Amino acid sequence: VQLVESGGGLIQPGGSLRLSCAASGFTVSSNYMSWVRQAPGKGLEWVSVIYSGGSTYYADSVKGRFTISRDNSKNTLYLQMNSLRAEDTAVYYCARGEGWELPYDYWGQGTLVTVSSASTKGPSVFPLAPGGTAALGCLVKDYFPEPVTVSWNSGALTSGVHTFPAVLQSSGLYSLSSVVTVPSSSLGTQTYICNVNHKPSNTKVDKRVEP
Amino acid sequence: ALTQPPSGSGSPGQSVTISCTGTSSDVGGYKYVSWYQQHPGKAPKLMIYEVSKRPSGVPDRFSGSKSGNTASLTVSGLQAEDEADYYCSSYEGSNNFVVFGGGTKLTVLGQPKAAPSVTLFPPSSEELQANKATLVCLISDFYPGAVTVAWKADSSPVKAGVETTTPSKQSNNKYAASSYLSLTPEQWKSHRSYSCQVTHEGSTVEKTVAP
Repeated sequence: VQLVESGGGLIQPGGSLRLSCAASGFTVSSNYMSWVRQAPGKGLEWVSVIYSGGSTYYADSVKGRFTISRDNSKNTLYLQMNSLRAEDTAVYYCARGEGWELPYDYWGQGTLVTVSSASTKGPSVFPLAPGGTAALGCLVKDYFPEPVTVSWNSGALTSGVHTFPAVLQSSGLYSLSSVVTVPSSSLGTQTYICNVNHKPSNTKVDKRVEP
Repeated sequence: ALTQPPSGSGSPGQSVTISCTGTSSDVGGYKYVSWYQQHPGKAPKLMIYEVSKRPSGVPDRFSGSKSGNTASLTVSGLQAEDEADYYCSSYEGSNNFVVFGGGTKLTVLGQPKAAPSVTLFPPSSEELQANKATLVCLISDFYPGAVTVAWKADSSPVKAGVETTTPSKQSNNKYAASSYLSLTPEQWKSHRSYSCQVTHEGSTVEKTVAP
């Protein structure tokens, strides 16, 4: 059984977003499926359910705004979310079952929905640098929204890489850092490039780090 | 609402019991109590359903019960991997209304103490040319998760312009955190040095950088 979600993103209050949950290993059209959400740093909240015969139910806080449905030929579950509010910001999970007679044994991986009028802002990337060893890094500064991911040398360098959790600044923008320790002899012999991917702004920044 | 204590703790090999209290309308009224285990960054995992039933693959040392309006989850033979947030859920008897408790964070005592590694970076040339300056203090590989970060200009404490993350466990099951100090270019160039000092379990680590 596999459940693979997509569709999350940043949306302004009052806007609309459609989430998808692609399933395999069972038939969505003959099963019970639910949406459950988890607000940042908080607990789980049931959102909606669709029964095997097509009956639907919703939590009171989303009724009239959210609609659950499914596409039998695409074996996919959807959540149409209209008139979004800041209170709807959460990771949304799809799960097979209805939460009581059919408990949530199988879950999707979650998709992040951020409801805010703040602008999307791509990061500014700065180098972190000084025989022996050298700690090299990149400072990924002032971006929004999450997530940013960092690769090194287009993914070919993984050993010794540590990318730290982001900090939320008082400005409301995020920053994070990624670091790798290398032999100082390899500087000027080899090239170290951090690849900073910010899918919310469709941008990747490649910064060569050299003392 | 389902009421769960926010925190629980036990030492390895022992037992712990987590409670979840509600009303005759949910826990006391039906046999539809479920328990979920959630690790940070992961979807919840079903541990118990219909009060006391275990799904396939869930070890026998997890057991569920209820008495009156209170449901209980017992973990015997506690192991480090049981460290997680545990959520109880119940059906409320109407319109598929499934409620979750607030979750109980279970800590397993006895993991070895580990001192933090600290790397401190000065501001980059390109950031200084943008009329900005950030010092970056990266803290990793420590246990337990509580650290105190102090920034110093020369020997004098600096509290303004500091942003520090909440420590979180990395893949090695030890904690990492970072601290960022914002300075003007003039402050950076006009002091002999800046230091990041990290205090942890009565021991101190400090690094120093200079223009």
